[PDB]
Amino acid sequence: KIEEGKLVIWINGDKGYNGLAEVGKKFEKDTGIKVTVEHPDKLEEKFPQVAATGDGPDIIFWAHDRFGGYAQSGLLAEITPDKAFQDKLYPFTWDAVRYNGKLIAYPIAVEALSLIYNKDLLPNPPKTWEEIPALDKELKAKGKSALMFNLQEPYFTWPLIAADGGYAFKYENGKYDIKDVGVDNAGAKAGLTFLVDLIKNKHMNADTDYSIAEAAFNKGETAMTINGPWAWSNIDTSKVNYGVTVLPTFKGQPSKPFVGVLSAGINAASPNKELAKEFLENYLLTDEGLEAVNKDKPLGAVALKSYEEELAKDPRIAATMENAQKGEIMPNIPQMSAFWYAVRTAVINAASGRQTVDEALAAAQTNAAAEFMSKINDINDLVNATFQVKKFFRDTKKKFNLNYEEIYILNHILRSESNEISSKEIAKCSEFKPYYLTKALQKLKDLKLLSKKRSLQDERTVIVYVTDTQKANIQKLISELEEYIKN
Amino acid sequence: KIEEGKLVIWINGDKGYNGLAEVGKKFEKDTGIKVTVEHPDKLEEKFPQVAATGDGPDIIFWAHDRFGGYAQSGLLAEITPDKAFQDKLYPFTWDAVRYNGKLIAYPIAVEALSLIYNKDLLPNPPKTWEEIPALDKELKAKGKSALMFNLQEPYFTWPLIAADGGYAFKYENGKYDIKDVGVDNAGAKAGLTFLVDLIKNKHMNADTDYSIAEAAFNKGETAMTINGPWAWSNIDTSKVNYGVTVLPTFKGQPSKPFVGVLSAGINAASPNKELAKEFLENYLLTDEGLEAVNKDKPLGAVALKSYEEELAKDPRIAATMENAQKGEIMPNIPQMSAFWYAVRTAVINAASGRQTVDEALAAAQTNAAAEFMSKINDINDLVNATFQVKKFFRDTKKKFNLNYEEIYILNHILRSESNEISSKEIAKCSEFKPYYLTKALQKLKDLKLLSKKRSLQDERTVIVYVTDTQKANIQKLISELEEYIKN
Ligand SMILES: OC[C@H]1O[C@H](O)[C@H](O)[C@@H](O)[C@@H]1O
Ligand SMILES: OC[C@H]1O[C@H](O)[C@H](O)[C@@H](O)[C@@H]1O
Ligand SMILES: OC[C@H]1O[C@H](O)[C@H](O)[C@@H](O)[C@@H]1O
Ligand SMILES: OC[C@H]1O[C@H](O)[C@H](O)[C@@H](O)[C@@H]1O
Repeated sequence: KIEEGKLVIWINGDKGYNGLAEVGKKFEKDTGIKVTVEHPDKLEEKFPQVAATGDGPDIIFWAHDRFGGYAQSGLLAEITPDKAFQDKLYPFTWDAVRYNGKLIAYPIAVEALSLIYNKDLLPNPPKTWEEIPALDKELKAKGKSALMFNLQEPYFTWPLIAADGGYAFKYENGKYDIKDVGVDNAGAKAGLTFLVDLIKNKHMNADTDYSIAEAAFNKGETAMTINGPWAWSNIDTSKVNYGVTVLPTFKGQPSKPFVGVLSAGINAASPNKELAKEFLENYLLTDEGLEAVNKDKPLGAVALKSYEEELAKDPRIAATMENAQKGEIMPNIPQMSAFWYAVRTAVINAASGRQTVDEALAAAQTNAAAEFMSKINDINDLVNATFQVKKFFRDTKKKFNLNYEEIYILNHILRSESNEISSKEIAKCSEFKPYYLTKALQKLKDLKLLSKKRSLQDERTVIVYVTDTQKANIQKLISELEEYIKN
Repeated sequence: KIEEGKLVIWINGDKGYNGLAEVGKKFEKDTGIKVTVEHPDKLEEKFPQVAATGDGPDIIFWAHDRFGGYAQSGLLAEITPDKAFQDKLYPFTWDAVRYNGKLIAYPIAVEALSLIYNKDLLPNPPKTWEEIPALDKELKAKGKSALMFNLQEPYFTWPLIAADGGYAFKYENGKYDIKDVGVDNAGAKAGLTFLVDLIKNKHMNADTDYSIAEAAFNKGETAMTINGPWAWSNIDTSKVNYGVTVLPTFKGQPSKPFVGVLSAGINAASPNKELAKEFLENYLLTDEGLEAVNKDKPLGAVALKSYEEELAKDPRIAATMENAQKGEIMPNIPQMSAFWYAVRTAVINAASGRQTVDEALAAAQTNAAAEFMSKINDINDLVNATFQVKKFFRDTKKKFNLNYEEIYILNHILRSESNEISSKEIAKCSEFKPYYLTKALQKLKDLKLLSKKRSLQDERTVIVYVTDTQKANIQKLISELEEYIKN
């Protein structure tokens, strides 16, 4: 029940929701339809839950990295702006909101973690991470602290782990090899071990967090923090003489902050799509609209060309956009949430002292690439799960005589970047039986949708190939038999 | 990973955590083991999440109403204080922390919403709710507001809905009929409709909240608020001439504030149980310990007899304890969280204006009497689930040849209040096959743990009976084969 006739927006708490609300009112003024902004807590996780139910906001705002998995689940409506309109925005921002050839959300503003310091407490910010353990005892001297940033969310500690070779999922020919996870490499271990030690040497504690670090900096207690545009508002009225700049380099390399494109996705459930499209296209993505929000909180380097040729003047923005370039754009693929988790754990677990970086990261690597996030804790959850499963198949037995192994495959395929997979992949993943695996690939082959599958080269591992129109029919079928459980 | 050798406590933010921390230090002094208190935000919901994972605090503090569902899930350790000790506390407080014959948490202090007003702005508090819409325009006159209390959490608006016949789950022969939900009755509709209108007539707005109302009162802007002992601290330094008293009566009946027993449950996962038990029994539940915290924030009518014979002197306490009596003790049963939800929704939805009390409550009644569970949304969740299941059995095939149907039963039994169940129960619940159901009961019977099962009276709906030592072995087995799915 999304309730027609109005817009409900979900935007994160550290952002211009009051500003966006202004946009929403100008809309109501002209349109006549009301818009109400809300900043649920943890809307990124809450969205897929309530949105799977067919409820939730009409529009959800968040970094483009979550939208891949949303669109995947079917939570997001496909946006179809004409070419003229797309021209008002930077080609690379649409790219971030493009998933499997479709545009899933509107890009709003580019975000990158900048380095912010207190010029009255250090008119000269260090340009490296190694020349800091020292700068801490010098400022720890006059009763202060060198650095203080959020150590709870891996979005902040990633730049350091990334800098020297840490990476999400290897990238190459336009695709991401979700199997190739770079978080347990030398470069990754390096930056983390450093962060770990910065703590061991009482320079900063494992429990620092956004709230803590933000005050600590705005109240002069710390010489510098690590944050983005949205945080400038507070520092502004906290009227401190601060500067935004390049993230210190590690082992010589710059910090590679994952970059996020704050985008607005329209709920697939929503019954107000034409309205949301009109709000975002005609109202929000206009100079007024964007500045309206920028006033409340900094959007950073907006995606809207026109207005960005104003924000660009600002050295803060140019600083953001500089850090941006040095970092990589966040993948929008579904396996991202799994990535963020693996990392969150690893960091917290090793900064605390429960694990040695090696451990934290070896587990982290495994977790980041695991195909499944196990949702079963109690045997009651087991029973719960078993009941659900058992029910599912029995209901689809007649029509769709698709057994588990089969369903598993079609799914593994649909959630795949590649149009060609090997019996090895599908075998390593899923404790399957060579007997059923093969019988299953066959079972689907015999069906005009599994597309060709054919003897490996090396042999003993048949390659599974799926067309483009093939992968289109596997989708239409899943969406079809997915009605038997989606409720 | 709970980390042995220390205590981590989770207590709600509006309470004596600094005071509790003092207790924790006296402990560390004598013991040598450290204790760190923390007030996560929304620990009541966050606990079951992180605690299901096998992580979380060693000790969790909260109103006894949540503990039923915690113990249910298996999150809570069973506390076994000797009789002599139990004598130091009021028999009724142990009753609140007793679930299915076991003691799940230590009772700490009784809590009830009192009525607090500003004597300098009204030395005479109204004694009814009807004689208030008026008292608002008289104080709204000299630039003030009559009432201002939290309208977001249904814990505050319940007293009014309860007063005239609103009730959670009907109670009678010592049991709660979770099917009999009294929130859509006449008495319920009445009090809500009143609250609704108090807003319509611009006496108070639908968005008031703890924060807002608390300042509004402490800053003299409002003549009275609705709150409990923990809020007296702020009003104290806010040095206002306030008084704590009886909640105005509605339609003639007193306000029935759900009463909560702040209890301390020990995490079932925790590896420090003997220590937590020692902390709570030997340190926290002593006169010093309790007053240490009472200083920080008022506990209200403590459960510890000795110290309560001091607090009882205070007219505030006697006011609390008076309101308490007029209200009912909150049920500790699992269906409580579902209750709190249904109500939260209904209230907010109808106070806002989105729904007419009728609607809000009819939905609320339905919701309060529902069950909830990870239902699987995506076929990817299906695959996810199937993989988990399939794996589980294969791992327990050798050691524990317990098939699904069997596991299902032992679980249904363990999560049962009764020590006797009928083939009907286990049959209606679980689309089971009469063939397997029976074969399964048999399979377990043949095992020395399913206890007796024997021909019904009525039909051949065989009655399943489990000892007391029987239900103890079914538990030890589940905990045993439950290691195969831990994460
Ligand atoms: O906590 C990390 C998050 O911080 C802010 O919300 C950023 O806008 C968002 O892109 C990022 O994902
Ligand atoms: O640090 C973890 C977080 O980083 C960024 O905020 C991502 O946008 C978000 O998805 C993730 O949870
Ligand atoms: O908001 C409701 C809560 O208020 C206070 O924290 C009470 O101590 C607690 O018993 C209750 O659950
Ligand atoms: O209003 C809802 C809340 O009411 C009381 O405070 C309960 O103790 C708490 O568990 C519940 O969530």
